[PDB]
Amino acid sequence: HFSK
Amino acid sequence: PSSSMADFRKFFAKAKHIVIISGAGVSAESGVPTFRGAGGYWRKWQAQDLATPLAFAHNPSRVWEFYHYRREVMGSKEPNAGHRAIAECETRLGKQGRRVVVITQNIDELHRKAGTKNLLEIHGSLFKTRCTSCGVVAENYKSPICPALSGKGAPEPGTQDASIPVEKLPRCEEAGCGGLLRPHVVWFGENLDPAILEEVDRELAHCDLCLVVGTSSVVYPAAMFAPQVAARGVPVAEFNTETTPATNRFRFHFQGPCGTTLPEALA
Ligand SMILES: *Nc1ccc2c(C)cc(=O)oc2c1
Ligand SMILES: [Zn+2]
Repeated sequence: HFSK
Repeated sequence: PSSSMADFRKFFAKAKHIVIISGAGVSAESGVPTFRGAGGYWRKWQAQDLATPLAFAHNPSRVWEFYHYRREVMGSKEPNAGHRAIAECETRLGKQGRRVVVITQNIDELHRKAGTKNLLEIHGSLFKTRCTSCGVVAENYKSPICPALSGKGAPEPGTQDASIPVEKLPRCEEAGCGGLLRPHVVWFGENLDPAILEEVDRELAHCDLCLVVGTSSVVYPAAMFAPQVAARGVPVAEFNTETTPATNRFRFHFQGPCGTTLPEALA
């Protein structure tokens, strides 16, 4: 949920 | 950063090992939905809601519906002039003994569909599966990937969950496995494949020209790769739609749709  | 196409072309004419970092803009120019950023939703969710291990753990049917939709959408999408300029570059330079490699965060394979062979897909592919039990990675272009997903994944708000039982989601077909498949796509909170990263590092260590296309060199992923190249004194040329050259330290910045600038730059 946002962080790659 | 220089705007001179003629000056870029001089570097291009001499370059024996081009790295091309391809970001989301190249896919957006083909109309591929990314479900990220403003307005980009599937039902009531964005990718950050669904492309996560926890989402898959809690609702694998919903996550597979999402990826099923994105797989099927590709039947109506085509590579754009940017993909084609990049593939045609690889082909022409390859006959000259010169290397072109495309490092992409895109998972839709339009670079492959355009004819690119030297492709590093750092976020994986919509058209590969990975078995959550045995780890095998397989190509999979089946429409639909399993019978239970036929007609599912509709994107409209209000669409109810299909709530497919896990036994009827895509299963591993290795003899004696039967495990639940996931998309072979990097999710949020997940590691990149270290073997892919090793290959990326090798290309960046050896290239003599680096293009950043459809994204900015100061954000992920290009920010992980371009500084290594600039540190060696290798020219970096950016091709994106930002009227702001978000960087200096990079030699070139060409504003516009990649499908407008790259056919000229890579001719
Ligand atoms: N999301 C993610 C996870 C791991 C990464 C490594 C180890 C390097 C990199 O460049 O980007 C990564 C991104
Ligand atoms: Zn398996």
